[PDB]
Amino acid sequence: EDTEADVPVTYGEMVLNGANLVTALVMGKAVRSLDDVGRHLLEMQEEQL
Amino acid sequence: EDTEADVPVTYGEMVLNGANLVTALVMGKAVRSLDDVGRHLLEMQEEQL
Amino acid sequence: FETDIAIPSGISRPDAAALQRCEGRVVFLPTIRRQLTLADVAHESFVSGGVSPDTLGLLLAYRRRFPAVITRVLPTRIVACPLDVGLTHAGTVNLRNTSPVDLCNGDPISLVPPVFEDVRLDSLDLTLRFPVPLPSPLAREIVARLVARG
Amino acid sequence: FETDIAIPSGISRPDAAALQRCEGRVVFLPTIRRQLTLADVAHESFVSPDTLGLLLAYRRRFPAVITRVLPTRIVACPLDVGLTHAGTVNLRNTSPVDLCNGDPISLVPPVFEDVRLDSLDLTLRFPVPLPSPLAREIVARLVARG
Amino acid sequence: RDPPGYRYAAAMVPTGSLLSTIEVASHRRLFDFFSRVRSDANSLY
Repeated sequence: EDTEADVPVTYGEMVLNGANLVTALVMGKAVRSLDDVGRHLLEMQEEQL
Repeated sequence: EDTEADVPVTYGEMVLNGANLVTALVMGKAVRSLDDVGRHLLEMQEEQL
Repeated sequence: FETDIAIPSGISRPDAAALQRCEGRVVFLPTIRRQLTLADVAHESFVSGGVSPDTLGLLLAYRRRFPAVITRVLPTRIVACPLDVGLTHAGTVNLRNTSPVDLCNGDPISLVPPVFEDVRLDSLDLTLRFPVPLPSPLAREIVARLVARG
Repeated sequence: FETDIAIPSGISRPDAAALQRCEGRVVFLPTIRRQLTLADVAHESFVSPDTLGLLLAYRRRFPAVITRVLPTRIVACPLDVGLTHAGTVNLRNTSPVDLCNGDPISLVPPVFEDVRLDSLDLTLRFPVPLPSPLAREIVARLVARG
Repeated sequence: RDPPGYRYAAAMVPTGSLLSTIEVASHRRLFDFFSRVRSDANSLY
């Protein structure tokens, strides 16, 4: 049906620049995106379902 | 030698307000004061000894 | 109405899984109390005498102690409710068989010391013998068998 | 120049503590390589042979000594290429013999009396670094026993 | 053996969604940790 497709270029970045690096060295574990899990555990908790 | 002494008034508050709460839930352990221990693991990375 | 049996400090890693396996089991305590230590709970708690008690003295303590059925097991404290005062408020509490014999509906259930054949906690140096919840019409048979054996 | 014996994932809790206690102990390997599967290390990888078959298979293999033990990889170094350019890598006795300064040290299969993993389904037998003047004695004692 | 328990608060914000229901109890060995729930568990809370 077709010969020319559209494909993404960049790869996926997951760099520990942030508060995850603190938990890397002292807590010894690492959330994938603590910058949002740590955020979204404050609007969900008190506002709505 | 003395009758009247000076004593402080208020006890200490070690409360999980802030990002220590997320570490208690997701990460499954908790640092005493992560808002400073997490801070002082940045200026040591750069400046001096 | 749920009491607390606190575990003292220094628990090894297989032993937190060993007490994870007695979820719904019958345990005897001296007095109904909102806080209690695990050393007053174990088999050591009534080895009083100079010989560890045999099946006779096990029976005597079971009428002087107040049986409790363990609910959830938190890794810091064992939460339990006793079978004499805590069950008028809360209705129904789960129970796990250690019996070789299955239960039917509507049977009444007595308890027998483990005469057939035992969690040990070497971080705490105690054994935990547990009763055998078999149905009560077998109880006047099985004990009458084992007396008739000797 | 360091080898990296990788551990296959799926390790239980005391097993990572079981390899935590063999820090400085001699381990054989087929061929020198940067990365190496752990099944070449195990006692299964000698087929089970008796005391004789190890003496044949030790000389065809290359003795290596464990450095640090990470849980992800067991980093070792061989005793034929990695030591003759750098200085020195440590060693722990399993011997009933206490060593003296200035000896030549061979190794014997453990006829005296063993770290067994179970969640990985392999044993790890280990040589006994006793001194080589005793090694021509003790082996000749044990043949004289039978 | 180890069935090591996971962390339940990363569960509260899902990072992605499945597209089709898949029978879990059909097998065991493709998986690593599993528990059947009678709509509420001790270990959850």
